Amino acid sequence: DIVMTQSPLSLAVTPGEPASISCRSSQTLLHNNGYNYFSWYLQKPGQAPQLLIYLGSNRAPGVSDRFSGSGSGTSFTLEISRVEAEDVGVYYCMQGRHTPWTFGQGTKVEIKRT
Amino acid sequence: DIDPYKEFGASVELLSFLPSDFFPSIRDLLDTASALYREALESPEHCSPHHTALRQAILCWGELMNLATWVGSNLEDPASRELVVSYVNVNMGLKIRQLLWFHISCLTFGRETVLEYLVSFGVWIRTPPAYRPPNAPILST
Amino acid sequence: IDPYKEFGASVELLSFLPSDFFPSIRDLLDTASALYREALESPEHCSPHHTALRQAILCWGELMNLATWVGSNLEDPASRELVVSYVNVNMGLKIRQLLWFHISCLTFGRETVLEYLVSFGVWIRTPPAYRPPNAPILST
Amino acid sequence: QVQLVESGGGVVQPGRSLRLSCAASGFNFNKFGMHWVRQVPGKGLEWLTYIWYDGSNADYVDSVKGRFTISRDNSINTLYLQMNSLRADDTAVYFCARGFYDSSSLESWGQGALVIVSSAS
Repeated sequence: DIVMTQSPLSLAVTPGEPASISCRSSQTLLHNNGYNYFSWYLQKPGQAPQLLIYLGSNRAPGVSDRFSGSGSGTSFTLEISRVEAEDVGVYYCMQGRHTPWTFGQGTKVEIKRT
Repeated sequence: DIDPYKEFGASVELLSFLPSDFFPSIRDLLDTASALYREALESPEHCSPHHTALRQAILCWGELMNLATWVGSNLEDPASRELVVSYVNVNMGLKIRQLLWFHISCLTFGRETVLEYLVSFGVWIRTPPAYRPPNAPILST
Repeated sequence: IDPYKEFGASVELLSFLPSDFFPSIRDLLDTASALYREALESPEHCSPHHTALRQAILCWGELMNLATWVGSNLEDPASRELVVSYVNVNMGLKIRQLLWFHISCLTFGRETVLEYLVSFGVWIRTPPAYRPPNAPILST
Repeated sequence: QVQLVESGGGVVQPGRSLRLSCAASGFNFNKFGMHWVRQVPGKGLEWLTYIWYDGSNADYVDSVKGRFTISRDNSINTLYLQMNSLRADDTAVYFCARGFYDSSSLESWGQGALVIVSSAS
């Protein structure tokens, strides 16, 4: 039912510089508990997906501080202060306000060629 | 460091000896309080401490019901609700049932006989079932 | 069905008092305990506000027991934080109000409490431009 | 840390039906829910269905609505996903996961297994 959206589709980062990615959702995610149900996932070729941010603005256990995010309502952004060589992958955002669950379109990162 | 029944001459253990089956349902107690003592329940009077205990129990349990409704509404995980409502309703409400029955009975028949009924019930239960007389003593009138 | 009716007060009369200007829980707990433990411990049965305070403390004890039990079990970590925050913040307003009322009458006398309670309504209503600087205290 | 291992994946002849195996251990199965995730090559993740601890309720997406079913056997703590009326668009690797951050996002993800349908061998 919910239409998901992501942007930009691609973003190549010189490593050591900050970067931001934006994911947008149609319907509001502010429940009556003051919380927002939004997710940040990390996926690696040949590996299972891993968690990035939980509950909208809380870091998942064991995740390095290099990744941070914030936002509320229908707008959110994923920010990485310093890009490391192991950060290459395709990122996803998900919705869990109302069933059925819907996923985004994806965002893959790489190194800007010379 | 609080003995709620000490102000009437009874102790917690007296009622603790009473099994759970004996106390009536919560709805029964609330209906009795509404029907049989509403007129003077709201009105102002002196002494009558039992009135004050009943009045504060009704507010406490109303607040608990509000909590149950609020947790039912929100609380997105689907399982927890069963455990939460179980603990709030069956386990915590036992004390409310405990106090409501004590005070309601005290109002209808007074301390004169309820204490004796309690001591007699304790004496009956303490002995083993083998030599226990046929049936449990009734409060009667 | 009325929390205070028999003290010559009404739930609407306490509305004028803003929720924020109440005292913290532990202060009322200590003020009741230290001063009036002896009053709690007596065979005499009178001033039913004594029993009322005995019911309030019992209710707080039960709520704290529930809080610790939830702290113990309840596997999702968050739900736990939500419930703890709710019980700590939202759940205590009525008890706090009750403690304030009963202590106030328990400390000085009723007429002094009723005077303070109707007067304090003046402070909030007046405009800041010409409002007097200080607000009214219970005093004694 | 909980470890989940799947089984039963492989090639299946067209027109038939297949059942996949996803078992879990090291945590209280009766106290948490389960979810199914799918990935055909070339696209991203897609949610399919989920079941609650009791199992009385269930939900489905419109793509496979009425043709897939999920059930659990709490005696052995094993998940089950039944596939019928398979199509060429269903060729994908399947993952079963568990979510416990207040019932919103999946936390531990299994290794997954791929399912392939075709006539050649």
